[PDB]
Amino acid sequence: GSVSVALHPLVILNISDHWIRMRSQEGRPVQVIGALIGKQEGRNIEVMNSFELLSHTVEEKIIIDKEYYYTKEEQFKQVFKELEFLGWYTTGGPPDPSDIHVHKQVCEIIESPLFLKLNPMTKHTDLPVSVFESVIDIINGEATMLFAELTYTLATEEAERIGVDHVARMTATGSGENSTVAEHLIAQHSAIKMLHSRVKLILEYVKASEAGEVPFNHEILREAYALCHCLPVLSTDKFKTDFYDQCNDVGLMAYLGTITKTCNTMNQFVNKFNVLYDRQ
Amino acid sequence: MLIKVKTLTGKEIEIDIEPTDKVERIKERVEEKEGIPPQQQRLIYSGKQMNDEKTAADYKILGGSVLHLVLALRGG
Amino acid sequence: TWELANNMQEAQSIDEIYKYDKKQQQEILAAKPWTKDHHYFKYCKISALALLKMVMHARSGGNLAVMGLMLGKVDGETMIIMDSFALPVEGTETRVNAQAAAYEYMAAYIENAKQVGRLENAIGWYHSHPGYGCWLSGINVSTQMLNQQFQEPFVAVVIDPTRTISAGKVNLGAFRTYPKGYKPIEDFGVHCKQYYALEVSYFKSSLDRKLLELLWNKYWVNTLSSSSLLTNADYTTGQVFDLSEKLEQSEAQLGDKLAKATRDSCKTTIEAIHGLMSQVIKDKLFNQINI
Repeated sequence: GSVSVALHPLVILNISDHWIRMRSQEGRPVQVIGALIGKQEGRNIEVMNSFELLSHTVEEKIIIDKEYYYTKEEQFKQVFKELEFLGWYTTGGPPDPSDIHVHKQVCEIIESPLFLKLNPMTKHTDLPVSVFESVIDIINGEATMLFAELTYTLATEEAERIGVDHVARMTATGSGENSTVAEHLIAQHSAIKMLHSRVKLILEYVKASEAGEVPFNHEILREAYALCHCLPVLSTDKFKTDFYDQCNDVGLMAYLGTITKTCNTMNQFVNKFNVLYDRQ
Repeated sequence: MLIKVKTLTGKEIEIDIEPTDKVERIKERVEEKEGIPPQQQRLIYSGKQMNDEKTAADYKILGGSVLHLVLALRGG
Repeated sequence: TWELANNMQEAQSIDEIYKYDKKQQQEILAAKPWTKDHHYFKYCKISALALLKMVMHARSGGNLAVMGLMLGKVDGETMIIMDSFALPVEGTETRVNAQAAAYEYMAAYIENAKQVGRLENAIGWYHSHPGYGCWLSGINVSTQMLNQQFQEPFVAVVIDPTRTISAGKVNLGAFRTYPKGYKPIEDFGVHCKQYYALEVSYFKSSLDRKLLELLWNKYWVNTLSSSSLLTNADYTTGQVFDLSEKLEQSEAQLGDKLAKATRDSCKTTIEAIHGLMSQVIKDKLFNQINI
């Protein structure tokens, strides 16, 4: 089915940085246009990096100029050798005909370009980005460029996970008055909700099989029974003793640490008291 | 005669050069004004490093195009 | 409602740091506060995007050594960096020389960024050390000498790709240097008196935070099966030891540091209680079903 798209957690950060930069510079958020670069291996397409392309406006329409891309194409060839043009990204919602018009000269530059959509105004659990492939229609007349939606993967190299965890541990939670609770108790809440959704789907399938909407597949129900019988995990005495020991240890570690915040407030109080009601 | 030099950090230099002056001469003057070492300047003119041997002969310019200076920066 | 605050368009000081106050930058540059005292900026804050770009450049270098620039600004006592930009330099894994290619590359890339809409300037440079820790060598010390003495706002960055890959944590090291004349541990090298170290911090925007949290959301199994405080025991014990040393120093001083000690203790206690809370939540969710 067409080509397999390999998306990396580096293009998205570039788009977000560009969007926030323009939003802060102009005050009123505007549309941003860039590019996508990577590798073509047979029927597989992978995206490595992304650099912005200058775009001009004429009347009300947007035009991608060729000279700036020509000058910038050989510039980054020095650092990245086996890197070639793939497509471009932009910010927006649904595919408007302006997208088709702007994609016309992209198809002129490269026969079959890819398309990336990032929607900062998303209110859904799905990935805000979307990958589209260009299709040329055969019907006579105005041959509109058709966007075929494909599947995007999350292929990553060795250093991606460690970097994202390192940056996401802090997130400057203690400077924006966002409360560390509102981060910790919320980050895993989404995972718990996802597990709830999966269990609900399994229960719905089991109920449908019981009623008779779906055929009696006498293989999935065995796995469902096995999953059912494995719910009370590790109800032994050793686990309970270890858990209680852990709880007591964390309680003591919190006591040593509350006892010093109280002491610091104590010190500040005596420092302020030694100036107001007592001379020197 | 009124050339401008802009560096990547923000320093702006205004220099006066006779059109038939040598490249070593212009480096010597710009080191006099700022304090560049005598042999460690890279000079860039319109996206092209100025060749030391090639003396400046035709400066058909009144402002606009500016030579940016950069220091040798290397590590090991 | 479930997330309460959410975000349509509102932000806070986290998103405010991404801007360019021309008048403020001009007046801090003109005033030159750090030219009067040696013990100026000690806090360096670098954005995520620059970090990943540096890491990918170092990895693409492989066993050899790479080298590139960085972009940002300075704000009061702190330094801000938010862009990485690689260079096409080659050489043996023990020495790299910037030929004319890099000289024609940095200016061209700066002009291209200015055409794009970028407004920041060069702030420093990053060099990858393949294996031999993170410390400035003699030639690095001389280069930093000349750079910080000619181009006063500057900072060097040294990372270790091999050790970062093997261990699992990054080896980011941000260094400024004491100028010549001011004279007033074998890991740091032999020029430990000439150069010193700085703390590192990171930031990300509201949009970046939302995107990172939503991307990391596809990690639920590890999220609810990690069982932290059992993997970072050594880190917490080291933190408590440093807490004890800081408390002793503060007590000696009383005979301020007490505020710093209180903040560190609060951070460690918050981490411990967060681990306990996650463990309790897991126990409630899994071990209290079907009797």
